[PDB]
Amino acid sequence: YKCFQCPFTCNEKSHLFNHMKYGLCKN
Ligand SMILES: [Zn+2]
Repeated sequence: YKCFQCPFTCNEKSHLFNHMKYGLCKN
């Protein structure tokens, strides 16, 4: 997916959520 919080992308949203919820990059 796509993440503006920090240059990050993944195979699917489920990972974006995890990436957003993991606190790796908060906005
Ligand atoms: Zn991000």
